[PDB]
Amino acid sequence: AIQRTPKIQVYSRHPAENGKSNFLNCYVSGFHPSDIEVDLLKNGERIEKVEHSDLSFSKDWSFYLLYYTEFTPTEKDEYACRVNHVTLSQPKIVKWDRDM
Amino acid sequence: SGSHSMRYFFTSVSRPGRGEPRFIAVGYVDDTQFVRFDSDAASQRMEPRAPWIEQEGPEYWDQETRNVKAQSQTDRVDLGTLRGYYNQSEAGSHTIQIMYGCDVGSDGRFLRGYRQDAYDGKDYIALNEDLRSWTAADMAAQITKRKWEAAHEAEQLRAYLDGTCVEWLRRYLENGKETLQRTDPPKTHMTHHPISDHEATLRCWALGFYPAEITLTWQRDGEDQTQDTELVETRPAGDGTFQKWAAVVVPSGEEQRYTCHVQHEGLPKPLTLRWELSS
Amino acid sequence: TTAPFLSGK
Repeated sequence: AIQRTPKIQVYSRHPAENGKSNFLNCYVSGFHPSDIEVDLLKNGERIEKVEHSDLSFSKDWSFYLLYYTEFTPTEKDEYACRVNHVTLSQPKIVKWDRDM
Repeated sequence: SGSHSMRYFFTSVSRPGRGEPRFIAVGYVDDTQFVRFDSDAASQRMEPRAPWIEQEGPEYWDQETRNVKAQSQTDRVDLGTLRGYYNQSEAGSHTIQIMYGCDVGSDGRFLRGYRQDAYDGKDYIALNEDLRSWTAADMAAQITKRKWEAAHEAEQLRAYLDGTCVEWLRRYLENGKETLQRTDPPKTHMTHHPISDHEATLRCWALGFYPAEITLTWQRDGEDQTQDTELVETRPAGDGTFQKWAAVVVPSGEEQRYTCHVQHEGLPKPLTLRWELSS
Repeated sequence: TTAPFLSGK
């Protein structure tokens, strides 16, 4: 009946420092219905061994999920989040930007 | 400010002609997950998600599994009933969401109890603050409100929301007092990102804070910027802490006009951050 | 702990 588009955020648990291990986060929120596909990507390619939080929701009833995985930043490597939802024309990719 | 909460969240999603609905239940003390049930997980048991609940005995896991499995079977019926009320077909996927809990003060006294139900992302029925009456969101939901009034469901539920729920919250807080009494105030800072030769994004950061509630505002010369502020939704770090930021686009050379004000329970004084150029 | 079931809607 009502459909709400994901708000996608991509970021590291701790501030990024090249060579030091960290966690890569993709937080999707504000979405309905709950069916959603989320992939973390390294240099365009899916990462397997990616975990997520248990489905919960906000006071407005919209869902949120956290996908994360362990990683080490490097200048060369490029990280993204790829989300598909019924509200999106095509899968949305959001790029990991170091200030985050 | 030293107050606490215990909440359970349930989501049931019908799968048209593909077996039973996806059911996911999570319980939280404040902003910390401590139990989980997922109809697709291996165990088919309520499972712990916080070390301080791991301590509970096999009868506690037996009773929480039976009650949560039951809740899902009653959500499964309700999806069929609510499909009838809203005159919908058997072909589409539909969602029921439920949330309930209680709050206590720093001295362990009941403050509040709540139960709120939703159908396809919209309000369906909720329990009133008095815990003895219901508010239906539309004329379909008024039918549920008549059943529950008949069976006096409010009065059984009141006994839990203002009795049992409060005693178990008080125990979890005692059993988990290492984890749960820690308030972490935000580590705040500011970044600066030129858009062009004449403008730049100021971004005000709040990091490693708990619990999740926080306010971030942008003032220009002590006047609010509610229309040009970009705010993101507060987000989990994944280590039990929370993050947020807010941004304003400002003309180059005017950075020092703008202030970012940070409010969190942990902070003694609300923080005021200013971008100060060279001296 | 979880709350006792409500009857059907």
